[PDB]
Amino acid sequence: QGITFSKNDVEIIARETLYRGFFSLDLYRFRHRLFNGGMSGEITREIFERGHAAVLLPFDPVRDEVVLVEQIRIAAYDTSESPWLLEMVAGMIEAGETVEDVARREALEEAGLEVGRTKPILSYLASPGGTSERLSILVGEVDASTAKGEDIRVHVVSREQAYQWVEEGKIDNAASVIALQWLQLHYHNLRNEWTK
Amino acid sequence: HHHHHMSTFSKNDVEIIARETLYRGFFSLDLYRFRHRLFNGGMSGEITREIFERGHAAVLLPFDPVRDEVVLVEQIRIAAYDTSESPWLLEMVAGMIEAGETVEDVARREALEEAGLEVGRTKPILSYLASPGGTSERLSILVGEVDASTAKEDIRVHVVSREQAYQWVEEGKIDNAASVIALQWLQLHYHNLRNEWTK
Repeated sequence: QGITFSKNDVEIIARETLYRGFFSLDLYRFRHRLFNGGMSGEITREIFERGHAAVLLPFDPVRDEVVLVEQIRIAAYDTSESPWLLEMVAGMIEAGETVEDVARREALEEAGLEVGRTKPILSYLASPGGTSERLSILVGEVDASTAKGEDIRVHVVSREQAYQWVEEGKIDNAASVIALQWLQLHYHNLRNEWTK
Repeated sequence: HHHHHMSTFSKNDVEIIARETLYRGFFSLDLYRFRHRLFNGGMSGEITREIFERGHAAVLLPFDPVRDEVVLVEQIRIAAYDTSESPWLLEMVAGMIEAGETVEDVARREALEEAGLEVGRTKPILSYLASPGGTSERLSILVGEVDASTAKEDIRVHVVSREQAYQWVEEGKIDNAASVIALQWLQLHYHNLRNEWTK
């Protein structure tokens, strides 16, 4: 048995833009139903609004390799030894675009990769206590030997080593962790489905 | 070309020029202004990024290894509203870390306050950056040994089999990063973890 309430059980009174620049910081003001019946008082939350993203895990099922992109993410600085991260191909979704369209485009522009078949992995909320951001991950069939290079470096690594880097903390951004854990759970069936 | 790993930079390669306050309230928004070294040599032009600063978090996956059960907590996360069927989410126990606190002390406190759980042994799962393009937030996940029989801000406690919780990840019913990461880890490690904590 899962969630109890739906959108009909929340009242969003107003949304105040506290800051607008490249992105926005909004104040949500809302009331919601309580598990023991009744309505909450008025609540406020400061939510970072940056739109939503498409993520592609480029996987070569023949070679059992993945393609990773390395670039600086300055927000990693305070809690990481280096702010250069190994990540999945990703891009923000603009109005009217699909996840698959963005995923395929960025794989070509960021890593020089033609993608064959795709499959959905998962769609997740990055940090629902402070941002609306949702990221939708696909796995994409690639020939990793064709991988080819904001300032990005393209890496080709075995699935085994990439997953080991998740275990060791060398890969530690949510999208990459989720994608590579999924691959560790599904690569046997995937390699069969895509080499059959 | 690409770098095949069968064939780098440090903080010294970053010039943080300024961190400019854009907003200070419950949380803070800062403008990072910086230059960084380029893979082909030299320094970038000036780059600016709007970064949401909300501190860092401890996350606990409460796992009953005798029963093969996990404890979830349900509560509203209004930020989920615009892209979700419901803003009420099934999540891991979690809380923000204050200065001088350990990850594990926050995890234990929240488990006890949030779901009435005493925690026994613990193991780190992993520590991840939620969304490094827009926030500094790091969350450190532990798995904690619990008696799922003792499980009892408006929060509801669910106790489900591990297999059910993982199936809900597959289905999209659990779809917040902390819980997806923790439950995929558990699906990869449960056989050895159960053997270790029932030895």
